[PDB]
Amino acid sequence: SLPAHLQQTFSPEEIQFIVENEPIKIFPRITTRQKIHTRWQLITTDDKALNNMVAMRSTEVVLWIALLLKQQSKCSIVAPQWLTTKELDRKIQYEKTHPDRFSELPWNWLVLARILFNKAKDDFHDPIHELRGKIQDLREIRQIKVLKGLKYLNESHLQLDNLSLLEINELRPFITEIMDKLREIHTASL
Amino acid sequence: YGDLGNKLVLEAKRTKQLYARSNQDVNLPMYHEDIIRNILKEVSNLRKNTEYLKEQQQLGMLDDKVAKCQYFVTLLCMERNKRCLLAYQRLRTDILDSMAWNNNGLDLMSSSQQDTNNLSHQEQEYLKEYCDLITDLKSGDLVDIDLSGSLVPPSDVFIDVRVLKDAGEIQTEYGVFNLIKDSQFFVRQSDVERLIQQGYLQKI
Amino acid sequence: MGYYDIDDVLADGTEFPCKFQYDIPGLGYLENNPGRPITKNTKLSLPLWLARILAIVGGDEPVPFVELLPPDMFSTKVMNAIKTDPVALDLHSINSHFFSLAIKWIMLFSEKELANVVSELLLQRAQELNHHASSLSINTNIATSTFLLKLEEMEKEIYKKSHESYKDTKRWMFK
Amino acid sequence: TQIYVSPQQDFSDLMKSWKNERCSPELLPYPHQLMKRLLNRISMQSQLIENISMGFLDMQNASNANPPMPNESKLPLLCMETELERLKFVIRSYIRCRLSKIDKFSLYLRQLNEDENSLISLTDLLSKDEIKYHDTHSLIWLKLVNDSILKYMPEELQAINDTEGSVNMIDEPDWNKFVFIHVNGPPDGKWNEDPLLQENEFGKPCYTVTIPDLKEEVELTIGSIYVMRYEVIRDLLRDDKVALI
Amino acid sequence: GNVLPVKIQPPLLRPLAYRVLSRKYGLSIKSDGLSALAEFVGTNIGANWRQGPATIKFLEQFAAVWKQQERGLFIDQSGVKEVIQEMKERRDYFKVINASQQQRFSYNPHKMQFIFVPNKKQNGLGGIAGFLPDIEDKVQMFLTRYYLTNDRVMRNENFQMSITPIKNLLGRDAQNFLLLGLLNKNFKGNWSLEDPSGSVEIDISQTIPTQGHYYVPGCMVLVEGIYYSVGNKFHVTSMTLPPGERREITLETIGNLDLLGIHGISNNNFIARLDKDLKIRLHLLEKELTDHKFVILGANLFLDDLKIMTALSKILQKLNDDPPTLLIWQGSFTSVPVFASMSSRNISSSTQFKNNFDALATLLSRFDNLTENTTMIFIPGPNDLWGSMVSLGASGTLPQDPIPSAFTKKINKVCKNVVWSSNPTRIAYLSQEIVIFRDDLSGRFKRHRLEFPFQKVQETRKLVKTILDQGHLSPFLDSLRPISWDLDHTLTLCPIPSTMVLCDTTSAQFDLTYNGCKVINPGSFIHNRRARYMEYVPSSKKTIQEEI
Repeated sequence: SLPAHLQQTFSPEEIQFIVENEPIKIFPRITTRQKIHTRWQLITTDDKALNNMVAMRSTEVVLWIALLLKQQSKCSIVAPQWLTTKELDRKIQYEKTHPDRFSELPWNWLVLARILFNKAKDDFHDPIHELRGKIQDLREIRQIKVLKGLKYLNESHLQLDNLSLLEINELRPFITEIMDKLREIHTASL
Repeated sequence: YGDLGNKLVLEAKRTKQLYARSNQDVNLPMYHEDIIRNILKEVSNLRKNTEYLKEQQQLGMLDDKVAKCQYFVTLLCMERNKRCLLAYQRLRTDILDSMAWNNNGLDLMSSSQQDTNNLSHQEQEYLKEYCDLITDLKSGDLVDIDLSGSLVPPSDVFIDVRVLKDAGEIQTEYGVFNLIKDSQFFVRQSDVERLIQQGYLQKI
Repeated sequence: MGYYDIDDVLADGTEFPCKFQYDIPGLGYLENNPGRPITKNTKLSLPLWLARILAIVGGDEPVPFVELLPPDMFSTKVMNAIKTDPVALDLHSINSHFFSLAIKWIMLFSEKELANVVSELLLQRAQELNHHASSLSINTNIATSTFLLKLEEMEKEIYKKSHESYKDTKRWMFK
Repeated sequence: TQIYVSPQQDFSDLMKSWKNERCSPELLPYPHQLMKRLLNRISMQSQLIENISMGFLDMQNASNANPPMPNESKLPLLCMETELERLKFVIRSYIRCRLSKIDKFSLYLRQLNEDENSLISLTDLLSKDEIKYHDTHSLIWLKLVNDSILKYMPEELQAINDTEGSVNMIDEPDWNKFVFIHVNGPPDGKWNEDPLLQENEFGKPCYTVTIPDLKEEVELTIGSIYVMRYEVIRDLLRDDKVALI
Repeated sequence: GNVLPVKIQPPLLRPLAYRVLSRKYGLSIKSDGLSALAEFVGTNIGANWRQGPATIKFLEQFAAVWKQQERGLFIDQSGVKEVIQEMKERRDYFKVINASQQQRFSYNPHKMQFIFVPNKKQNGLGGIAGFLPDIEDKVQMFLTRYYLTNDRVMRNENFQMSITPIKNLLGRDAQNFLLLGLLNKNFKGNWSLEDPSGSVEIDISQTIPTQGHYYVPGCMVLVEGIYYSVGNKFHVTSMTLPPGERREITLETIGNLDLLGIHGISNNNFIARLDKDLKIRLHLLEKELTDHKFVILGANLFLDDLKIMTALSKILQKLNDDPPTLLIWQGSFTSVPVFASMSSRNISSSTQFKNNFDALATLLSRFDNLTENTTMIFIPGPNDLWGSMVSLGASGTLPQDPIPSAFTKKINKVCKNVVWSSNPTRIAYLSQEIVIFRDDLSGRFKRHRLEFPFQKVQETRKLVKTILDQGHLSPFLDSLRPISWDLDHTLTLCPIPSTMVLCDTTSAQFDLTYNGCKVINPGSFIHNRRARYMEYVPSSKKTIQEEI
């Protein structure tokens, strides 16, 4: 939609929505296995997982369904592997040891983190504050690396191998406009 | 000579800033058609002068170079004046469609400027035609989708809502809401978006 | 080059020095006595929107009626000033539509020594623009404001868009 | 499309088309069949949920009976209705973006439509309601501009489709705009049967594009985000080789 | 309900109403609207809850009926009213209005637009005294008149040379100028022109006026002459009234405002306009217009002398067989002014006035056709109850009050359509606007004519030209004709009605038309042992008939 210039870039709300439209693992608290009951029979999600379910077992559901069940007492969200101190330590060591490469990291970076820290507060084995501080440190390091890399802006192309969604979005308008200006200057000069 | 025309265009720029800084559709400024009709009068004088000059050129006593250069200058004058006027009107129509598209095509005369008399009569009939188009657009194959609804993605199912203005009781599907002044509701998000857009509810 | 663009229309109204390469009787009626013709090599300050076409029309030795003199905005002094230190230059005073007129001038006259210097100027200023945009308050010294008042008309749009993007990201981040 | 693997595939195609259209500087063609399936799906789902709700309402209001168990009853219908709301929001955003784009480029698309030599037709790009919107909006705006301003100028320049003199009035899209792309590679699971991809050191299958203006060649590997202009990338985007972010 | 109504349960009808009225169109359905739809369903019990198209299409008709009223965001007990409107949608359209209820519209010069004025009767209390105008109204009245005249002058085709304000004449001399303003006498006794900027003096010794006008104090005049700073004398060389404008070009500047709006009205919230139904009503008027004839009588019909009653009886005998649509009686109904009675021996003046109308109710008992089919219009004259009671038969306030109800308690019962209005009154036809105004004009413009130092058909020509060029019913100052401070807008010829009823006992009958307006000049009802009354055909044709 138009809304002034909101037709060119995504709003942060749209980013959160598109991220939360993703699968995740869950440990259910209840059971609705069919009596060998109302069918879930959704249209944009495999209902076999939701229908054929039993408590204290691992299964995969979309993130918003998991959040809805977490609002009730029917859910226990399983934390991902990269939300722990021992993985973040080797990650930060990787960025510090490599002053030119963006570290490998899922593009849902910072967003799943925000959502899980907002809602799934009590299910983490590690203390929340330490994880938040480590995430902040990673954010600072990647910000420094982005500023270091932006110093050159060719008119032909550019490469950014491991930037997350929000980092790309918050930088899109400035980079786009500057590159367009340079390109049109060169085109008018020839 | 078209310098006065610039005086219009510059003013239009300020209007865009009013559109820009607010980032909201409200209080479109009152028009400036007096300067426009002054420009129209002077360009009519220009056209009459051009026709006279062409008459003398066809008569034979006028030099060809003088006639052609005067014709070029006058044509540039008309082109620039038309450019200025169209630049004004394009932005006016754009902002008109902008606030017409989001208020369900009713122009919200019950609540935004009140009389809308700062718009020209031609602009007002254009607004009515665009409201007609908006009404017709959702009457086709998209009848089951509210195109003029909210554009913020749905994020939660239940929200707290605080009453802003007093009313009676309003029926909903399977239930009814009585709008007592200064009351707080714990209801579904997608059942009060129409009221929130109208401004009757607050504290989303 | 957009017909319905306010900024382009405004930039089209600046005056450029020019001289009557050819003598036309009966002209100058819009500036001086109408009965007095304009002689040869007469200097005038004409707007762009007619100087561009009158210098290319020819009319008829198919010499055009008017010849456009090098404007004082594009001079050796300004070239040296921008080549010395562009980041601290107050380019707002020289002109308010400097970039658009530079584009138009380089389009009319291809000069490979202008595109590179202007590109380096704006590239160097872009880093400072981003540095200031990313500086969100949590109210400032004189340096930020005195840089902000040196900006071009078009650079303000980039600065505002960047500031809004960073502000929105920060607002969504901390809730 | 010709057949559906699953409705989730249709959902993914819809979201990908929405993302492609949102950031594209040019009006892309119209996926009729996808929304043809989607509208029927929405209608049938709405009918089902309303039917079950009405049945439970009649059961609860015919007599006291037994109230429905909160377990496995409220949560399912909640899920269906919230999913339907989300899908409607996505479709609404897509349609409104298309409406804005056709608002901007009305004169250009009308100009290209009347050209017989051009192989592209307005029918493929625009839905019928969009055609009616374009024509009626153009006529109304033309009437407004003719009554307000064009009534007074001389015959030499009364037409607002003039492409002569100093400045033209038709706004072509900026095909050279810089966009953010993600090289999705081949949609096939083999991802190695395209006739275009080549290889470099350490394997790394890649596509080789060229820029005529700069007389350069750029290597585009799988899994790397690039910022590259739009004019030469139309084919890769159309073939679903790359996805815009 | 239907022939076999079934009592519904509101919960099971709630979804059907809510979906249609909250997702496609409409909003905020109240409980009373739900009950109205419930009874409407009771009137549509045929295969209901299983019939799709008819119920939804009737709801769409409900929307098409209730959208145009206000804004349609609530439905109160009136739901039954819109149901009855649905049933009823499954000569009229004409109005008569007086100066008391005319809509108020101010003017703003800096925005060049009329502004609606809230009515004191509708928002204020008005319990004790709501009709008394405020102090500044008389200050602003002449300002408004000058604003309208200046706007008319500026909109002229010829004038695009430019006029000059009075105050700008101080520093220049020996140069010609053009200016306009109010013409009057100063406190000293000389002739002066007034402008909002200031005032100057007038030199008349060598003035050649444009013939065909009644140059009278209180009238806007265009003045051309040479300033002289030796004294303060503006030596005028020519004088001419401002030209007039036609109705269509006047309306098109404001589109088509609902000033005399019968189909719609404006308010402080918004402005209204309409032109689609105008052609429909015009073509409706073009047919059966000869059947909708309306007839008026002469002025000053006295209800005390036998001869007038005899002639009126003859006229009613001729008019009973073919009852017209509107029958208008104009002029004073008593030959003597009414006032306080100093004698308790004879019949009181008030009682005599009351009896002067009772006999009319008896005379109307033998003309049941005219009473039944034709409406009655009564217009007060110069010396009726309210005016002559203070002015003693002389001229007085123009917005004259209607005939008191206590003195007309039998006309309203004998007849079914009787209307009393002010001295100026407005009737709104389907495509016509007509005003009726009873006073003396020829003598007033003859006695007070300005003197310039240097076949009866021309006098009415000059009168019509002056009254139309000036565009006001009372082109006189406050000394001669006192006017209520607020109601002066009712005396303005800004909408320039299509036809005007110029009732003048001092002018011969005439049927002139000019500047797109047609004027009729009814004479005295009885003259030189003859009775005369005139009827106007809405097709721009007139007939004059007399009965000895």
